[PDB]
Amino acid sequence: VPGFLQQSQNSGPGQPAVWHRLEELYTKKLWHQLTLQVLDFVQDPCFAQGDGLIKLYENFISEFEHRVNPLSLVEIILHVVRQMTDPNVALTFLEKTREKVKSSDEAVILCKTAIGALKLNIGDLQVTKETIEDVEEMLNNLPGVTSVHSRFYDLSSKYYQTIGNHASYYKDALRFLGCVDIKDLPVSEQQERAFTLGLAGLLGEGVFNFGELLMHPVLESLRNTDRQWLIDTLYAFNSGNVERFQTLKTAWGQQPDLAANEAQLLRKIQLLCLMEMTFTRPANHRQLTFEEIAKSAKITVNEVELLVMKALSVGLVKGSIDEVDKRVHMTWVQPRVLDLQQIKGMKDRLEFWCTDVKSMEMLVEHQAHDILT
Amino acid sequence: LGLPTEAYISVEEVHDDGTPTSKTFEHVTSEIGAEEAEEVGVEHLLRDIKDTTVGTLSQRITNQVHGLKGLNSKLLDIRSYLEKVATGKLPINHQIIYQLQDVFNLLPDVSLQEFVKAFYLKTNDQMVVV
Amino acid sequence: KLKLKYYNLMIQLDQHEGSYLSICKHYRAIYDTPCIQAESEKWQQALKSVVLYVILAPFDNEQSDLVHRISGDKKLEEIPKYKDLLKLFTTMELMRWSTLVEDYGMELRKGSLESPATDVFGSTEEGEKRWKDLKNRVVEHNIRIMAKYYTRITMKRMAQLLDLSVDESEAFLSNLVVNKTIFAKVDRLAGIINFQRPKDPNNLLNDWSQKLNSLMSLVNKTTHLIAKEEMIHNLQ
Repeated sequence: VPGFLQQSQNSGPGQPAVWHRLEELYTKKLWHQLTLQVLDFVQDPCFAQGDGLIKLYENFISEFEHRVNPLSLVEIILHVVRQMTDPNVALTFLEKTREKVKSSDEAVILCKTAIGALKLNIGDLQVTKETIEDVEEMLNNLPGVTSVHSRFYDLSSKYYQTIGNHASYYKDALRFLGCVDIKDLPVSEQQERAFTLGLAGLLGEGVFNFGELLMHPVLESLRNTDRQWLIDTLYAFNSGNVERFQTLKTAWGQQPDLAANEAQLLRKIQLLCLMEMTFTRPANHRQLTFEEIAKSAKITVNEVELLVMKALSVGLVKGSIDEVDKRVHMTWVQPRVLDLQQIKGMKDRLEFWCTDVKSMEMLVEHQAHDILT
Repeated sequence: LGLPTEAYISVEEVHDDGTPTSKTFEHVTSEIGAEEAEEVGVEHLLRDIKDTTVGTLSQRITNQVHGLKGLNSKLLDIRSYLEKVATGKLPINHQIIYQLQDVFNLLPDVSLQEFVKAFYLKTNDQMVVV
Repeated sequence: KLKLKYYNLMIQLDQHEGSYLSICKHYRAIYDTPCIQAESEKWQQALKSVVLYVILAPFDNEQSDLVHRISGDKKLEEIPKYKDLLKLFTTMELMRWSTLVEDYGMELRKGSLESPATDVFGSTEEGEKRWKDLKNRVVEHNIRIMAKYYTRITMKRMAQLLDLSVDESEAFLSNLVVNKTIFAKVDRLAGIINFQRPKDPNNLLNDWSQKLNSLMSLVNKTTHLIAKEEMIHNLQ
C-alpha cells in the first residue's frame, strides 16, 4: 500500500517537494490537511494519470476512515472523468460511490448532480427528467449549503438545451442568478450568458414584458457590458410598445431564433400597450377609442377585437369593449415597474389624504366635542 | 399604533430571484377575542368608558382613530419608503418596490365619468333614509 | 365485459334523435372499453369521437368541467384537430369561420379514423343539423364574450364580425334571447344595439357594495404593503 503511493509520488518537477509533506501527512494519520492538499493536486491540471492511479488509495482511505464527505469525492471524480473520456464506466463508479457512502448530510443531491453533469453524453431525454426532478426534491431540506444549487442549474440548463420551453429558462436562470452570491468569474462569459438569457426570456410567450426583472441590479452590470441595442429594445418591451425601430433593431442584432418568435413579440407588445395607455394618463377616464388602439398598434380595426380581448385572456385587464363607437373601456390595470420622483409625488398624494381626513374629521368631532363631556 | 403584538408564521417562500431557500416570516393578522370566563374577567375589569354606546359616540370615535391612525401609519410607512431608498441600500429596492408602488398607482382615482354617476346615485341613496 | 359493450348499442338510441346532452357522460362510458384494449383503430377513433361531440351539446356549466376532465391526457393532443378544437374553446377571441370549415372539412378526407365523420357527417340530415348547430355554437361563442363586453355595439359591425347577414344576426339573437342566457337590446333601424349590463338594484349592490369592495383593498393597502416591504427588506 505505501509503495503504491510512492511510485506515483513524482508527477514531474517540483511535485515531490510538496509530496514529501503529503506523504508525511498520512504518517501522522491526518486525512484532512491531506484532503485539502490532495484536492489541490487534483484541482491542479495534470495529464492526468496521477489521480487515476491514486484514486484507489483515496478509495482505500475512504474504506477504513468511513467518514470523509462525498463532496470531495465528487470534486475528484469530476476531474478524473475528463481524463477517462468514457462516461459509462464513470457512471458505474460514481453510482458505486453513491451507494457506498452515507452521512448525515444528504449525499443524494451531490451524487445526482454529478450524474447529471456526466449525463450530457448519454445524450439526453431518457432518464434525465427523472433524476433532475429528484435534485430539487431532495434539496428542499435543508438548502443551507448553497453550493449544490448551482449544479442543479447546470443539469437544468442542459435539460433546457433541447428547447425546451424558453419561458422556463428564465426561471431556471433566475435560480442561478440568485444562487451564486459573488460572481467571481470573468464577465466575458456572463455577457453572452445574460445575452442568450435575455433572448430566451424575451421570446417566451408566458412572459410578455416583465420589464421589472430586466432592471435587476445583479444583471444590470452584465447588461452594461452588452451592446445597448438589447437594453434599448428591452426598454421597448418594458414600455414601448411601438417603437417599430427598436423591435426591428433586435432583428439587426440577433439574427437566429427571432424569426420564429417575431410575430409573438409583436402580439406581446400589442397587448402590452393596453395597460400603459390607461396607466400613463391620470384618468380614469378609463374609456378609450378605436382610433387610439388602431393608430398605436397600427393594426386593422377588425383585429383590435382579438388584440384587446386576448389581453383580457392574459389577465392584465378585465375591461370591456364598447363596439358602437368602437370604444374600449378599460378596467383596473396590470402594475409594471413605474423612481424616487414617484415616491415623492406618492407622498404628495398621501399627505393630501392626510390633511384631508385630519381637517374634515377634526371638524366633525369639533362640533360634538362639547356635548360629549 | 393599534392592536398590539404581532404574528409571524414559519414558512419557506424562497424568492422570485431563485436564491437558495431562505425563511422570511410572513405576517399573520392577529385579532383579540375570548369565550366565556375570559370575557367575565375583563368586562368587569374595564370600569372605564361608557358601553358601547351604540350609534352615537362609537362610530365617530372610530372615524377619528381608524382615520387618523391610518394617516400617520402610511405617513411613517411612506417615510420609511423614502428613508430606505435614501439610507440602507442595498437592496432596497428591489424587489416589491416597483410592483407595490405601482399598485399604489393603480387607482388615482377620479372622474369623469361613471364616478359622477355614483355621486348623484349616492344622493339618491340618502333620499330614502333621510 | 359484454355489458360495457351494450353501451355501444345504447349510444345509437341516445344519439338517434333529440339528445346531444345524453352522449356527454355515456361516450365516456364507452371510452372505458378501449382502456382494457389492446386495440388501435377503435381506440384512436374513440379518442376523436369522444372529443368531437363538444359542439353537439348546447352550452352548459357541465360542459366546461366535462371537457376539462378529458383535457390534459397525453394520448389526446396527438391530433391537430384537437389543437384547433382546443384553440377555439380556450381564450375564445375570433377565428374566421371559413378556417373552421377548412379544419372541419378535411376531417372527411382525414383518417385513419372515419368514425367521427360517420357519426357527424355520415347522415345527410344529421350532418346538416350539426352544420346549423355548429353555426349556432360558434355564433353563441361570439355572443358570450361580446355580450359580457357590452355596454353597446352596432348592427353593421355585428354583421361583418359574425360573417352573416343582418337578418341572420337578428335570427341568432332571437333564439339566443328566448334562451334567456343573455338579456339583449336590439334595434336595427337606429343601428345602435346593446347587450347586458346589470340591471341590479343598482343603487345599493352595484355602486355601494362594489366600490367599497375595492375599499377593502384600500384599507388593506398599508396592511399588505408593509408586509411585502419587510419581506424584501429582511432577506437581503
